[PDB]
Amino acid sequence: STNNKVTVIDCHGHVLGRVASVVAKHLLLGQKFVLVRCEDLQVCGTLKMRLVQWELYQRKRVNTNPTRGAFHHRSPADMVRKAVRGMLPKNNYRGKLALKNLKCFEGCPAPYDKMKKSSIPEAAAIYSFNPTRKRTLLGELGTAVGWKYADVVAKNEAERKERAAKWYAAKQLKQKAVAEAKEKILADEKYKAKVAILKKFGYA
Amino acid sequence: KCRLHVNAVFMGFQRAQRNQYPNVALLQISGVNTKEDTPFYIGKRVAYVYKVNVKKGSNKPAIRAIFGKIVAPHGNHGVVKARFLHNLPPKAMGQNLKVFLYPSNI
Amino acid sequence: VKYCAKPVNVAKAAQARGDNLKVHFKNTYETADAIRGMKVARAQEFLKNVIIKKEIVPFRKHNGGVGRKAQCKGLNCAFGRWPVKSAQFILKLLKNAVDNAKAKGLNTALLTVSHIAVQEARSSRRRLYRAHGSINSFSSSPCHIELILTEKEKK
Amino acid sequence: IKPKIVKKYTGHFKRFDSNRFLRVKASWRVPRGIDNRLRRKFKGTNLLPKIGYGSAKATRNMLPCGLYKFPVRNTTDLEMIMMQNRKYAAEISHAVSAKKRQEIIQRAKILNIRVLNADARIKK
Amino acid sequence: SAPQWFVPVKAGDAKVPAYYPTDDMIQEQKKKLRTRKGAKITALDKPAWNLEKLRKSIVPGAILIIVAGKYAGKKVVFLKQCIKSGALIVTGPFKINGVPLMRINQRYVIATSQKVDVSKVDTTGVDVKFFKKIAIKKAAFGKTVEEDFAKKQYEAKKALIVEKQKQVDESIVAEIKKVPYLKEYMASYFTLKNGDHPHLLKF
RNA sequence: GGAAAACUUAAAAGAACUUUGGAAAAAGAGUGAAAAGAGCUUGAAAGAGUAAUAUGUGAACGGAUAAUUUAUAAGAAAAAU
RNA sequence: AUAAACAUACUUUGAAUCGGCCAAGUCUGGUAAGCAGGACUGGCGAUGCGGGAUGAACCGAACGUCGAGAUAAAGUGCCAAA
RNA sequence: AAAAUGAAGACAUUUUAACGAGUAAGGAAACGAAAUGGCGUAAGGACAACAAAAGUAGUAAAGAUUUAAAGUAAUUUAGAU
Repeated sequence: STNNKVTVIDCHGHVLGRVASVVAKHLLLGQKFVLVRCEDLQVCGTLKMRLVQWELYQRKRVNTNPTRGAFHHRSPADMVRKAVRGMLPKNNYRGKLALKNLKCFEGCPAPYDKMKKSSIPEAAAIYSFNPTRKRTLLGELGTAVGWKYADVVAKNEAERKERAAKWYAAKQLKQKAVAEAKEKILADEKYKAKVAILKKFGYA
Repeated sequence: KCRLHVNAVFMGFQRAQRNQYPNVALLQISGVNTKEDTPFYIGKRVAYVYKVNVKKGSNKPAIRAIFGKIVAPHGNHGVVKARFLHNLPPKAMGQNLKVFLYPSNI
Repeated sequence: VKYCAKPVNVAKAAQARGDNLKVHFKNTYETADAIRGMKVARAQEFLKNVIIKKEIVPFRKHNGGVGRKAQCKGLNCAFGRWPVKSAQFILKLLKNAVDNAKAKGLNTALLTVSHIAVQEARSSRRRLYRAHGSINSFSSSPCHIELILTEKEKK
Repeated sequence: IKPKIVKKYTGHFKRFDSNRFLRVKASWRVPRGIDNRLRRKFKGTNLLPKIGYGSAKATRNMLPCGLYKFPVRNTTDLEMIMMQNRKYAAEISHAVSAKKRQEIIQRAKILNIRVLNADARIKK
Repeated sequence: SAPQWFVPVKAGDAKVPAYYPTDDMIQEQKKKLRTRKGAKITALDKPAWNLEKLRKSIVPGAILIIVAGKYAGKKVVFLKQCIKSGALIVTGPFKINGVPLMRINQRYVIATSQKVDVSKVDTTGVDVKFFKKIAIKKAAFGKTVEEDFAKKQYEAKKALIVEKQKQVDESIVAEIKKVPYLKEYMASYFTLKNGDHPHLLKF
């Protein structure tokens, strides 16, 4: 068949490199990925160490023309695209097509905010990290290097949390009534024949 | 009408670091996560069904297929080897194939 | 010198040619490319504007050092010129072919320049006296031109 | 009956650098240079004619129809293969006129011999 | 006598050598191509040597799922095995599934655990003669052209015997309706939903 | 001291009159078996022009493997008893 | 003890060659050298193939044209098969 | 390499077994079980429709452009113009 649905990865509480490696392999396998909240990814090392690595990264630049040189993107959604692009084939149609099916956003935009989010267990920071090891959110590092839109995102996420709070509360009310209504159908005597079948296989 | 197959991903050909042997193709069957689940699929049918935008002046079908069989497992992650009548086009890498339920042994 | 192509219907076509014309090939090759496919009436108007420098001839292939002009917008070419001598020579061949069509009995208002091809010709040599007692070649670039006019009809 | 004629290499062994220079023709010549990329059998460029490429002895020089070619110049030259019409196929030479071709084409029908130039020099 | 390689043919008055006989004494022989003998016809009771061995799961009265061919996903009842072809004679009762009496090779079926059994199914006919009788053959090569309408009339003629022999359905249909939900099971297609991995699926 | 340059056709029958053009020429017309049309037997490659087809981000070309399109291409006999 | 009959012993005529280079559980002169010069063996030259990203010499292993398998050096987060 | 067969088949016989990298360099011709096997250019002497009109050719040679076929290859063969 054809994979038209989009796998949505919640990049909250994940490792930057280990998310990219799993995403890069599955991009070559034809899947379509959209990684939301690519600014909440974590990297090893304190903020001071991350800045030293960044300042070394900023050094690489074409001497005769810095406009031809390496472009040092500072947005975390571009710090993940760079990480993913490194793990994909270079200079062939296979690599370009695989990268064409990837997106990061700094939050959850309009179409992807109501989609089923997935997770990559290999890339979870709670499994691959000593808890005492100090990390750094990609959003926090982005602000320190010149990413201006860090506080715009914090405003949008705050309004997304509060809008999902009322939707969840209303849904929990309906689901409780539906659950209790079903218990009345299960206890009903007209549905006794069907209930015995469910009890036989443990569904009830 | 009904789903009678398991979608499989044409990962690539059986290769080495700097070589490639397009006689054997590697597939990833959806749901097989270890080499101990592959023995069921050894010998089943596999088809690469694709669509060609034919013209109104041609009797060539708009839907074609290349058929093959799964012959052996490949590593401890449930990747298989499949031999087809005609080697799959590398333009079809990352596409979905069909793993049928026949020839059945049940 | 034969013709590159023959007309489909010889009864509804007119021909004209010139051999060893003393006009630059590269200039006349680019001019002929511009008037290819247009009606005879439109072509004679286009070639007259080129003479008085009111419409451009885009120099598409031979554009080494050819300066840019303001009339070359929309032709996918940034370079063009106004070759007068090549435009005049084609104007005399287009007139000759039209008179051939009238004698045949075709409607001049329907003819289009279906086929027009320019080919290289034999050059003539001259001396250019360089420094340190040298002599060089000062060679012409003549050309042959063939023209065929056919009536336009629906298919 | 017809055996399965198997060819080990259906391409052509082109000369080295024949694609780059028009003075070097495509007829094969083994490179004798001291630093030649091909005669050293590098990766990518290691395609040379060798005796191992030869086809099976049973089906060598056999036309796809399953018969061996046999050139004939006149009707008499057909009588040399009339006993072996299941093995040989006639072949009218390129210089045989159209008049002599009709006699060869007609006679081979009498003797039941397959002619491969049956559609040559046919009139308008 | 003539040599083995000499097959004289007629000459249309064209020039012939001295040794070639004149056509008045030349008699043409029709070209012969076929050389193999067709299969011999044996007793209706005795089975062919080329008889496949059925799997132990496939026993008469079982319910099978057809995973390939025209009736892919349909469920049928296995009556008996055709001894002359090794194919299974299954009826997916036409009053329920719409699958008629047909022969399907044993490799395109899955033998489910669910069983309907049913003896006394009245299989007096339903053999090599019957299937060959109702098969729709082509219009050959020399038998005129007869496009389009030839295939339609074959179905109309074979319809009366095809429908008549479906009398086998009388008893299995009655037994199918006895078990609760069994009618719905056969009347529906078999589909692989989400989470049914075939290496884990057991029937 | 010291070159280069052979070939129309069987026969010049080497167009001959009309229109366009200052003229050279062109288009008809005509000769001839055939323009082979005098830069004349045939007429290659390098270099161009026209037509048809196809492709495209800092070289191009080659090879193995398939897919698409096009082309080539295999038959008139015939079962059991 | 083991191996050896397409074994063994050769005879005649003749080609090319005697600028070499590398490695090291080696040595000499030198502070040292990708330096200069030697003993033993193996290689490169004359040599492709798999690995070390790339490399005349390193490691595995030397090549008629192909199919199927078990391997060697070495590897199994992605580029990259595991 | 060894066995078997051997006036003529034919594919330079049949079978079995081992082997096949390579610069400089060598392996002239002939040699029936052949002491390497072949392709091409030009000229000379023969042979080429076996029954007294005996290779092809104005019913289109050589040459040129291409399309296909045979050969591992050098190259050969045929169609169309």
